[PDB]
Amino acid sequence: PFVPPSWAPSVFVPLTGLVLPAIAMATLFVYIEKEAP
Amino acid sequence: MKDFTTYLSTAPVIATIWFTFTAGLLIEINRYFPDPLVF
Amino acid sequence: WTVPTLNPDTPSPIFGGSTGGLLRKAQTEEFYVITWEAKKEQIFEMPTGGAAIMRQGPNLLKFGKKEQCLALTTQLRNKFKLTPCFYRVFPDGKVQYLHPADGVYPEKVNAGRVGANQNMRRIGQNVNPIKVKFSGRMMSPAEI
Amino acid sequence: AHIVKIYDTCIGCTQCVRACPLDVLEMVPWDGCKASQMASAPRTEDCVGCKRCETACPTDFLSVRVYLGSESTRSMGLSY
Amino acid sequence: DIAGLTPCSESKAYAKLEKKELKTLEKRLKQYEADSAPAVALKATMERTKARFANYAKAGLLCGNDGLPHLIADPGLALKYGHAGEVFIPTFGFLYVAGYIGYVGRQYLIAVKGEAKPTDKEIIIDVPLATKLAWQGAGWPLAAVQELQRGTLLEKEENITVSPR
Amino acid sequence: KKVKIAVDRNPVETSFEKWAKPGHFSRTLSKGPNTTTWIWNLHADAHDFDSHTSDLEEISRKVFSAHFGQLGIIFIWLSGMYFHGARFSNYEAWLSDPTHIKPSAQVVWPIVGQEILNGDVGGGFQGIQITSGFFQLWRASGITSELQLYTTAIGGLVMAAAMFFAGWFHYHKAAPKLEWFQNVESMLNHHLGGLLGLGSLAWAGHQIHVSLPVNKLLDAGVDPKEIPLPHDLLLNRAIMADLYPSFAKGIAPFFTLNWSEYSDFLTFKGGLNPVTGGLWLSDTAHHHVAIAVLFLVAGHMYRTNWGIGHSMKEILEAHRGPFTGEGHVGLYEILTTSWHAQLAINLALFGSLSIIVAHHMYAMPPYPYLATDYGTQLSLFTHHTWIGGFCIVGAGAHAAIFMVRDYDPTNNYNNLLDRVIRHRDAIISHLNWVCIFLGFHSFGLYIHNDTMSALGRPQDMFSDTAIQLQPVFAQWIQNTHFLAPQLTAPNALAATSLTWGGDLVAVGGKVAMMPISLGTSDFMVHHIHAFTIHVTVLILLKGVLFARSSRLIPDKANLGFRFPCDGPGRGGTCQVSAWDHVFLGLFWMYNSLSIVIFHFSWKMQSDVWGTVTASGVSHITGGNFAQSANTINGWLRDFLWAQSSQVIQSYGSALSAYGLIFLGAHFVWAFSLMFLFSGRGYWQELIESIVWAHNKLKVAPAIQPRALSITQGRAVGVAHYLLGGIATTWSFFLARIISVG
Amino acid sequence: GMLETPVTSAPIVATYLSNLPAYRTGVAPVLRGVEIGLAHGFLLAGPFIKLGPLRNVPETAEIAGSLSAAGLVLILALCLSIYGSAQFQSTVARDPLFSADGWSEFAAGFLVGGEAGVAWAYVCTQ
Amino acid sequence: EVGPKRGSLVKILRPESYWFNQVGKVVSVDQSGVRYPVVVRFENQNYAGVTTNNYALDEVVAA
Repeated sequence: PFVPPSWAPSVFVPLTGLVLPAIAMATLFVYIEKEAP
Repeated sequence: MKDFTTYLSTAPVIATIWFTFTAGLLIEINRYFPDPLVF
Repeated sequence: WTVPTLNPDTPSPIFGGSTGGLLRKAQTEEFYVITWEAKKEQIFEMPTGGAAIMRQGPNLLKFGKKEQCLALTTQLRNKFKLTPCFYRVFPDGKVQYLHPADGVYPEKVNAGRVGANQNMRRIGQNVNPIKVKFSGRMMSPAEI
Repeated sequence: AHIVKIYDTCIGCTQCVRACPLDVLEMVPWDGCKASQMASAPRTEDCVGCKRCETACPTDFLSVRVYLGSESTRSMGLSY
Repeated sequence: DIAGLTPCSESKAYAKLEKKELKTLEKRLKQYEADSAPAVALKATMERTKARFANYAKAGLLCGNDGLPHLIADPGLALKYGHAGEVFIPTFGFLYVAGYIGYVGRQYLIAVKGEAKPTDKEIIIDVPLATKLAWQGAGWPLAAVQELQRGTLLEKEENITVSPR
Repeated sequence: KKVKIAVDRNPVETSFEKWAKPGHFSRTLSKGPNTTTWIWNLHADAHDFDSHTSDLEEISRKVFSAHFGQLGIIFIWLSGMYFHGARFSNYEAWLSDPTHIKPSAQVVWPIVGQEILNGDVGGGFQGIQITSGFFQLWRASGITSELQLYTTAIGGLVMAAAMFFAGWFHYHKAAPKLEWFQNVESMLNHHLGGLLGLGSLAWAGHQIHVSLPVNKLLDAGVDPKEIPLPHDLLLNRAIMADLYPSFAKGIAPFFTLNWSEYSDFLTFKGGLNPVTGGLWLSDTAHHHVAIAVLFLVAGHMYRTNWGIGHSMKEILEAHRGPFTGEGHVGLYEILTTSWHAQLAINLALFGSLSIIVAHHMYAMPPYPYLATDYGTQLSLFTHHTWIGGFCIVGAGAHAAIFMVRDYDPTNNYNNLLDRVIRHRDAIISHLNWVCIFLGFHSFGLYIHNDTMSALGRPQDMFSDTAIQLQPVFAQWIQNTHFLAPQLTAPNALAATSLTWGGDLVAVGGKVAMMPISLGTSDFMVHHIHAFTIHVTVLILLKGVLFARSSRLIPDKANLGFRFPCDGPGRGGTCQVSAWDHVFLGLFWMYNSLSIVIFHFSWKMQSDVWGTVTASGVSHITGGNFAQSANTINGWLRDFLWAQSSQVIQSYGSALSAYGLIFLGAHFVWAFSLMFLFSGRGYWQELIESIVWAHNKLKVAPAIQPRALSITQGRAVGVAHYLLGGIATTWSFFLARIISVG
Repeated sequence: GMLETPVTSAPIVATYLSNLPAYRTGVAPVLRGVEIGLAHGFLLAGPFIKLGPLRNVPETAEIAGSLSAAGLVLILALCLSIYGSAQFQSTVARDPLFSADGWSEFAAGFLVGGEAGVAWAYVCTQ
Repeated sequence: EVGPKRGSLVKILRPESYWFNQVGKVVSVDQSGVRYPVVVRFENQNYAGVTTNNYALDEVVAA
């Protein structure tokens, strides 16, 4: 059927908008400032 | 008088006189021949 | 001629202070120290802003970059006809003499100087970038 | 660091050395011109790339060229 | 006729536009006297409008659905339906005056280039030489064709500076 | 020590020899042109007198003669205005009906169909409706016929001839010495007492003897032809005694200290004239009398040739505190030897004064039938505001020029200027922070309101109905000024203006002046103005303080005041000169003043200007400022889109020219973007290809064509940007205010 | 050299700055973080409570404001942790706060203190 | 005696030169073994404002 639940946007929109970008920005920020050995 | 004529021969004065003459000629042509669209 | 040694116990010109002085770079990376000899007390303009008074005799000053030291050197040489010299000081205490490197100003030719970065050809004789492509990194045809 | 190069068309007028604001260029003995001098760049690690030396060069084309390369604290002229 | 257009002498929108312009001018004139300066000026404008509309209709111009004259730029259609006065004759007229100006300027530059300080003559115009060249420029097409045929109009490639490619 | 007239006889011979040698004033330009750049340089250094020579005396003489030439140009312009009002205007007809006849003083010739611009302004006249307000000024002066305006035009031409003769005489025959120009004490004494005080006294005499009786009879309903001539009023005491009983006693009450007897023509009425809508001329006459006495007193303060008086050097040296080091030491020598420092101070105060004039002129209309002429009021406010802003930017430019050329560290060891340059980093950093804070707290409110309005949440906006930001300080000040005539101004019959509060004054069915209420939208636009002014100050101050050196380029003073850059080194040093700071300050001044005039136009058309009906006042826009000025969408739709209808549909009418300019101004402005976003290297290579095509046909000019310089490119771009934007606003304002006002 | 003024040289402001937890130089970094977090969460709970989108509805304005302040404290704790990871990677006395372990403990203490401050500010309004 | 005659007109053959394919007057020719002994003066200045330059023997042709 592939139909997502009714609560799917209420969970995926906040995820993709705040949780995933925060994790991506934190990991990318740590990677950019990492010093080479 | 020679220096004055040389000053009048400078680019801005010559351009001013020439453009005034050309503009006056076009204005007089449009005055005696109003609204010319085709030949 | 011999390379001079920095004297940290050298009087500095009379200056009331400013906000364009040294920053954290002087305490963590490096800074520069300029010294000169003045025949009399004279008011000069600081490269960081303001007017200072150089005293009669030795004068020492600190700057954040080499350009400030050379600007002060140019001002002292062209106006008061003095002969200043500067060094690069590291936080560990190391002092490195910078200008005039060989004791003679670079505008006048001096014996013993070995030419560096000199191409024995003209600009029009430089090769095309295709012959320099796929090198170790971004290289210009003038570098070869 | 920037790349500063001197070419054989230099006439040894010493104008580029006097115009350098960070003491990058100097004069060395030479035999290819009447002035018997040639410009040199032995302190390119302090070059900022202002290109004042190119402005002061009178030869056509220029005898001194500055190619902007890697950027560091000295090349960027940062006092902090 | 051409492109489905109609002559302005038979277009209803053309006469309607003329009536509209005369109506607004008459409406503005209705607020003044009969022997005053604004009345005379408005009457002169009305006569000029009537003469302009009659002259445009007499010229044989083609009007569209908007009642405005349309010009024909194709030489074949213009010469076949009597529209050469729109775009053909003014084309050659502009070409003559433009080439006149260009030829006079080129002659002045060539004349002052062989002097001691040509730049001085470029900033301070030599009025007698410029007037003589301006009067002599009437035969610019014949002189230009002769210069082109003799090979003196252009400069050789070896005498023109170029970039190092 | 001795103030006298020091003049050199025949220093420069009057001849036309140098007229034929362009660039003679400059040593570099006297050689002649080789490239086109020279031509531009010839005009870029024509008035740079300090660059031609280092002799202060020669520069001062050139400046003094140039001032005479400027005054001659101004006199020619004024004479032209009077001549146009006397021969091509409807002033005489407008005098009998100033509430219905539109002022017009320009007529166009009937050529190429341009006669449509001669609109029906009324009074049996056809012309262009003027907005300069000369009709109201002439009516206030008592002018009733075209003969008086024609005589004034002839007198203006005579004055212009005298100004030009004075400039020639002072440059070629009798040139003042340097010590004569350095008499700041004597010059200030004369300018305060003589010029200002005597001018105010003379104007007060004219107002008392001409403006007051003629305007009194005009307001009483007497025809201008029946009103006695000014000389008739000045010749017999019977007419003046009938109009003003105090004139029956002559000048006797003035000498016997019985000034209260002159209360019939020297009052403190305040408010506005209910017949004309302007200020009471008795109040203006009394104002000029008090101003004349005050300035005459102020003109006896400095020491010139006797023991009495003050020495400005001593006063400056005596002001020194523990927080400023030496103090004003060396400031007297700086202002008596540098023309750029004086120009900076004078331009700053002059621009500020022009802005103050615009505000005081709209708030307290001084001319009869001026407040009801909405077009004249809007045009006058906008024009004076723009002149003030331009002069302020020029002040910053000349302050930077002084710091680069005339600054000397040997005379500024520990003065105020030295300490300012010493902590310039702290000054600029704090000003930068306050600019960011103001920008966020001013623009973010509008963005928040736009977002909340678009999200369907009007209850979360910064408006009067929702969360409000009321200007309590301004409202308290307004109430204080409105209540002033009862407690803190016992002799004032009314308040200074009606903007504080009270009843409205209407003339000819149109609101001349009514109270102006301030709400949340006013608070937001005021903070927007404060933020824009702070950013303009930041750019100009940064360009002045960092003009000699900075942490990036320690030898900027050696590069001069106007230089393009210092190369692509140090990451890039593009636009480091003080000239570039002035170049950016011009854009910011344009932005600030544009928002200021936009706010003035919307506020006046929404809460002040409008018609008067039975039991109610209907405004031009219906009072939509308080509800729509809190969002950017409101400014774009209700103010820009709604009010631009008059200028876009003006074709086919007398205001069509405005519409044409409205389009032309959009062109020039966009044209500016070509010079501001590009560089001269591209244009130089394109010129190389065009030169190749010219060399092929042997039409290459001897003067080598070069692209405009980097500085010239920036100057051309900013000039076109300012011209296009200001002309766009001018066309929009004039067309809208003439069609609906 | 530098510019000295009474604002930056007064002994009263120097003592006030030295009394602050950040300039203690000798206490545990986790304690410093707890103190700073409490002092910040208490003031942070205010704006969300009195100006948030649910500020007019009763019995839930404080709940929403406290939850928003708690989320902000969590974001600030994550910012402190990434700052410590990207600042201390290699190499009076040296303050232990300016170290990888010291800053990590400081960030954890800030998180605990901030959440406790938010919870205390919520119950203080009841 | 090596090089063009003093005061004569020559054409510049240097491709990177501003005066490439242009005529300039010969000022002086160095008699030593320098790389560029010919000195050429031009009526039109370059972008740097210079009107003279040094060229080799094979970089100039009598034109």
